[PDB]
Amino acid sequence: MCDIGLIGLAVMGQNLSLNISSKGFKIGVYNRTYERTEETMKRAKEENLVVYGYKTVEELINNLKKPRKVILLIKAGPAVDENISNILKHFEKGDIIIDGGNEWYINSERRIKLCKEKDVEYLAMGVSGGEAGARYGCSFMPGGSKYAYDCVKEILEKCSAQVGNSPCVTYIGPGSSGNYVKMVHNGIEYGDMQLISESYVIMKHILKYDNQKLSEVFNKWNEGILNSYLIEITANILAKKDDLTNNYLVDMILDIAGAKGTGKWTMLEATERGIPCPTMCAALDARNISVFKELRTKAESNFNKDNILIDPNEDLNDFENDLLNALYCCKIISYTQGLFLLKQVSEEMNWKLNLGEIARIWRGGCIIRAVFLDRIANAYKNNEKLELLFLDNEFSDDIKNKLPSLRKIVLMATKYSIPIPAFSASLAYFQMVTSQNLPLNLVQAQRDYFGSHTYRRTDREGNYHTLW
Amino acid sequence: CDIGLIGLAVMGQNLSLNISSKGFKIGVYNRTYERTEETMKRAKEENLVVYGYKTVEELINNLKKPRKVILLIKAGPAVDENISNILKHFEKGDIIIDGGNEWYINSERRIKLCKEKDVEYLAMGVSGGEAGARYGCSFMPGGSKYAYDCVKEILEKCSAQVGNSPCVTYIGPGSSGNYVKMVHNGIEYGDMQLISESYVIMKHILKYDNQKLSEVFNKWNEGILNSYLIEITANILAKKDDLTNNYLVDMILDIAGAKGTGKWTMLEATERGIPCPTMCAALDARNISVFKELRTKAESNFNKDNILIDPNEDLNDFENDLLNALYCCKIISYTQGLFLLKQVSEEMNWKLNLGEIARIWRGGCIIRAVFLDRIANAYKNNEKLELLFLDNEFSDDIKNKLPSLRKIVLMATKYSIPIPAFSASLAYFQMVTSQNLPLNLVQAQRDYFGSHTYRRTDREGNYHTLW
Repeated sequence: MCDIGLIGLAVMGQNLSLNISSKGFKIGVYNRTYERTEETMKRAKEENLVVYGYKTVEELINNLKKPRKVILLIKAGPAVDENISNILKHFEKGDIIIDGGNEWYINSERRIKLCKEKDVEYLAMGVSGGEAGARYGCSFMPGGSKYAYDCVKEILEKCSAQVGNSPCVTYIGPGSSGNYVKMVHNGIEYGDMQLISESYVIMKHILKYDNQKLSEVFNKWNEGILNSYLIEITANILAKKDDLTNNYLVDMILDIAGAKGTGKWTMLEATERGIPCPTMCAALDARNISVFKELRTKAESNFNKDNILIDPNEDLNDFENDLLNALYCCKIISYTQGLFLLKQVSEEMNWKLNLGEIARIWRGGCIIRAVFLDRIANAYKNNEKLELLFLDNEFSDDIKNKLPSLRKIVLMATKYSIPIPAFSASLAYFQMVTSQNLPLNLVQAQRDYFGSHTYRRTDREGNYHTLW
Repeated sequence: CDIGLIGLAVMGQNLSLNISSKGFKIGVYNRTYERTEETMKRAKEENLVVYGYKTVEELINNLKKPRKVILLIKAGPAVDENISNILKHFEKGDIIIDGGNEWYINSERRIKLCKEKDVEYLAMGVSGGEAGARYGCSFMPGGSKYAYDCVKEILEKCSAQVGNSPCVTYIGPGSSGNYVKMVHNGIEYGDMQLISESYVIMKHILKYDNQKLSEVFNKWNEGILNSYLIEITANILAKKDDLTNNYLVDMILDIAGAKGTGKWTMLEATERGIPCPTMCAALDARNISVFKELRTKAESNFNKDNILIDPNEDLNDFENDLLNALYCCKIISYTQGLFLLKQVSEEMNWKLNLGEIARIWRGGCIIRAVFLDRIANAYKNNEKLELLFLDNEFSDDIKNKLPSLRKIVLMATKYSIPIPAFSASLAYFQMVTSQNLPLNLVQAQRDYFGSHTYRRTDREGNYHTLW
């Protein structure tokens, strides 16, 4: 009998089947269409690995050992519920359903409760790493049934990314906390990608760096404090040559990058729960504005943007490293908004997430994997109740040392009419969070004028209204 | 009686006084009759006759056919199963108009539920507070044109009338009326944020005292920034406290949460993929202010040095650069607001006429301005206008006044003054007007780690690369 079952063989579950078999476990498999079930065992016997193939979902359910554990990697839709309903027919008490797809967390909380209304235990697990992380080591974020995580952890611990000793797996928490963490993960991924793209345009359009020089600076930044998966791949991307022309491949890609849904979700949670995430607002704005490509062409023909002529006595020494410090400053700020949202929702949902180990599971396999997340993990284990992360003593010293660089990057781009909303929002976010008095006294005074919303006073309690 | 009104609350109270002032007669009902009692007291004070009722059954039958009922009770489960209960006494051809500020999707359920009984439903957003009630509202009725047809004249003569042309229009089908009202206050949230950032730029860079600030705002209200918010801001900043020796605005605690209204339009922007950065900054400022005891702890750790401005900093004409900068951000703010309206109008197939929407906003609103009459002039000149600052009127204003926006952002950034709405407004403009954006690197990244296909400059088809 098999140890684990896996429904849904895309480019993501296939390689997870190979990983599970590569680590001493052997897996059962089912797909709606059987050509991909055909292709998977093809690659299994190629790599000298055994994977059992099945045509109906019933034969594989009966070919697992109790408690039966099944993983789903099918796309979000009614298909998730037609699989889960039909798995429930054959499943009995104590059996485990593990959803690995990126699903809206409210959907999971609904399905955890329907499935335990049959005492079928549900594990909503977010997976990150793509199809490289699948095959060799991803970042697992399982949440929901603590019982189900305990019976399957051993499969996850040896199939995840190993940072030294540490497997990139941890019990996230109860309910749909697994999808919420993974959702916040791609929110921080969207912001990291936007900040990198804005650093790319500062060097190319102010220091007027060619595409290879940009690849070197990213290969030099990747050697450092911002050593990350995304920074290293930009160095590779910027150096890549097209095979149809003699140009760099990135320069021939049309600048339309829409939102694929997941990352969009984090801004909805931010808005409705009242937790600001400005770095992510700029990231979604950049993606959404790019979609109107033929409106932006008409707009530029009316508002022609001139080539960037830099002042001859503008000083640009250390600007490459000021952008270094600025980018690192904006990443500290970007994670601060993400983890503050996680912390707050953790308290409202009563999940009591451990952000120290969430940072530690994210050190490998995922898209945002960086040495930076080891500083975060060490920060929260030093202070387990830290709300904002740059309030940590080391991080606060990093902000105070590198914030002038962020000011000068925003100043230089502002003067030369280069838009970097993520950089501007990140420094705007810091200046408002760290200010005791904000101009919302005038707003509260305005609302009382026309709407009688009442206001509160500095020196006394109670709500007051005045005829101005 | 000509019209009945079943939930007046504190707001329909004042609506009855106006409706009777112009030759019509109103029936009235409240859940609790202490307020229907109070309504007639003010009715006979102002010398008009208004009918009061205690049960819902007696009031429905006292109007001429087809009987039309208005509801102005707050959003909740009470309104929607009430709609099960109003359906009880109403028959076909009756007109039900919801005037409460309601989520447009919540309405869309009831228009189609009511058309399942051949009772046509009008989701109408009302603005003006209860001053708009007595003297003039901004009516935004949408849904069934037939249902708008029986109440049309009642709205035309009871709204805020700019001369003779009424601030009422058939907005469109479905819940289009509520969506206009929602997007309207979205621009209201952004206008307040842009003004509040102008207030702190003058206070902390030019060291303007509250009286100098009131004069500049009263001097902006005389010019291109003639608006209701600019005029009341001049009054607010000049008002003196009677409890202490300070200005009243300086003794108000800086915590201003969102009451729902502005929060909703940002949800639509995110879910439909229409960027509204000016509105994003407005909600960010409000949401950050609620963490007042976190902002105090953060400031103690990040001591802020006093704003010591360079003695050789040039600040002459800075007051006029901020005028043009603030005006630039208003054009940009409305551009995102009307673009969202334009986009949702075609996604919902409402075929809204934003020229008439802008003209509906000439009276009654918090956002009243002569500025939006020029907006109406833009759409009347080009009904297919995509973005509003691409119009020739605004484009020449933008091209003349955008340099002022650059130096305002530069000066605040230099002295660490946070102006998220100003920074977003100038970022939004530079990207909307850029043919090539750095999102080619993003598409290359997604194809790298996620194997998402991409499109090319010079050719069709979807491509994937082994990088």
